[PDB]
Amino acid sequence: SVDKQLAELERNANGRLGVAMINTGNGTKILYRAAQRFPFCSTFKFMLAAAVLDQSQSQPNLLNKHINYHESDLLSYAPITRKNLAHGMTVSELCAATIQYSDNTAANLLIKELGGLAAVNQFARSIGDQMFRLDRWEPDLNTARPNDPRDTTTPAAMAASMNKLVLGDALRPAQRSQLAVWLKGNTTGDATIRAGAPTDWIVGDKTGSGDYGTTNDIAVLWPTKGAPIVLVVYFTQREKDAKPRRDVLASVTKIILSQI
Ligand SMILES: *C(=O)[C@@H]([C@@H]1N=C(C(=O)O)[C@@H](S[C@@H]2CN[C@H](C(=O)N(C)C)C2)[C@@H]1C)[C@@H](C)O
Repeated sequence: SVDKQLAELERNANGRLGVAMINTGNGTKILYRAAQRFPFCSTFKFMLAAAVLDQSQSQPNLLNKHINYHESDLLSYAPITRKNLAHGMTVSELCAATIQYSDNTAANLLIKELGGLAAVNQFARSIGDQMFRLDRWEPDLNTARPNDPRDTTTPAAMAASMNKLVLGDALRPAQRSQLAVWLKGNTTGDATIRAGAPTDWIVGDKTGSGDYGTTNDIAVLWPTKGAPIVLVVYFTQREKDAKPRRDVLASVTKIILSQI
């Protein structure tokens, strides 16, 4: 029983947890509050990177476009764009730094490139994600305030989106392969989904955190045995200044993967 382990974990943690798992092997799913909205935090950047890859399908030079951004574009959390300030970065490098370091300048630059917040939402709509809603730019989208639907999705919608994009036919093969490569090279995810997964598996993920101790992580897991698995874990807590609970996500992963 996942449900009772999950509820116990959630009650002990004093948060709300949302979980969707899809096993693309047999098509089983494990759902917990899967249809409830949660602040997506940096997990949006997954959907952002996918949208950029979608436009690159029309525009063969898009990923190679060199972006000479300036000092003014730099945000508080931007280690990789800060690193490359002098020389600029390609759109492709911007997507990698957004996914793998969650760089906020790289994200905001890619939204500009797509032509605004609404372009990401319209992309989400094009793939059948009806729950995804991006309302603000980085980093204002991480306030994660109680009962604020801004900058939110559902675990189920996000899992279905990751499924279609990484493991499905929503993108052309070069694009979707690039999307999985970016994810596999994520550097921020060691303590969350990765830490609860068998040490011989490969995990591609995008993390997220914000106020109210919001702690999120979305992943494709490549097992040693069968087909890939999509896991989306969202978690949020009572108080604004809650510390993130990366251990809760690793625990969920332990709980979920045991079942399969
Ligand atoms: C989005 O989630 C944020 C950027 N992506 C992050 C991530 O995936 O780790 C963050 S948070 C990082 C870990 N916790 C610290 C923190 O600032 N929070 C607890 C809020 C640093 C990275 C800044 C960003 C847009 O909020």
